[PDB]
Order: sequence, then C-alpha cells, then structure tokens
Amino acid sequence: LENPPPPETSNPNKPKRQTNQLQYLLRVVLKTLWKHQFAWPFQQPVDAVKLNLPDYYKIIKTPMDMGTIKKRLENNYYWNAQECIQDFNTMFTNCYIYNKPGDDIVLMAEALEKLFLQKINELPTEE
Ligand SMILES: CCS(=O)(=O)Nc1cc(-c2cc(NC)c(=O)n(C)c2)cc2c1ccn2C(C)(c1ccccn1)c1ccccn1
Repeated sequence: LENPPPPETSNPNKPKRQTNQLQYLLRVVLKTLWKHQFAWPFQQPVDAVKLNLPDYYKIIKTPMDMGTIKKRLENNYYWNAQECIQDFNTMFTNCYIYNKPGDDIVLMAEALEKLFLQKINELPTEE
C-alpha cells in the first residue's frame, strides 16, 4: 500500500500576499488548535499505510491536515481567509465522513472544531 504525496505547500510562482486575517489564522486559530491534547492525529497527513486503511485515499478526494495548513500559512499559499478556513473545514468533514459518530477520532475532531468555530467567529475585518 502507498500513501499519495501530501497536498502542495510550496509554489514560488503562486499569487501571494500577507494580510491581517491570514496572520490571525496562524497566530490565533492554528496556534489554539495545535497545542490541544487532541491535536496529534491531525498534525500530519493521514498515514493510510500505518493505519492499514487501503480505502482512505480512494474515497477521500481532498485530504487535509493541520501540518499542511500550518505549512500553507507559513509559505503564504493562501490568498485569503476563505481558502484557509476551507482547508480546516475539509479536514473536519473528511474525518466525519470517513469515520462513525462517537468514534474516538470523531470526538477529537469535534472538540477541535468547537474551538475553531469560536476563533473564526472573531476573524478580524480585512484591513
Ligand atoms: C498523525 C497522522 S497519522 O495518520 O500518522 N496518525 C493517526 C491518524 C488517525 C486519523 C484517522 C482518521 N480516519 C481513519 C482520520 O480521519 N484522521 C483525521 C486521523 C488515527 C490514528 C493515528 C494513529 C493512531 N490512530 C487511531 C488508533 C485510529 C483511529 C481511527 C482509525 C484508525 N486509527 C486513533 C484512535 C483513537 C484516537 C486517536 N487515534
């Protein structure tokens, strides 16, 4: 069994800018989730070889994880907040689609998502 390559995190030719909303997403949002005791399964791509999940990367179209989101924010991959918020939502929804309600990994995702929703409720207005 193989894992696919991770999501793209570096592209020197991409359109890029640095903005207050993206700074908040790294310094407040990602930082808050990252230090949480339930973060660790989300801090790197799902390793389907390690977990013996030969279907994961046949049924999940757009894998995402916080290690990738952290690198994307660090490399100014995201033009705007909506793109980064979408990556966090993809990460959560992948987890909820692949797993069953009340599974440990789902409880962990739900705790992280509650903190996420609270922090992006106060996403600053774009300057
Ligand atoms: C750092 C990325 S890793 O891959 O190296 N490590 C892990 C990622 C995910 C995991 C699985 C998902 N679904 C299958 C998923 O959706 N996510 C987001 C993460 C789950 C992982 C691990 C390492 C161990 N587990 C288990 C044992 C687990 C849960 C469900 C299915 C298979 N194994 C686990 C159980 C309970 C609590 C936490 N962890």
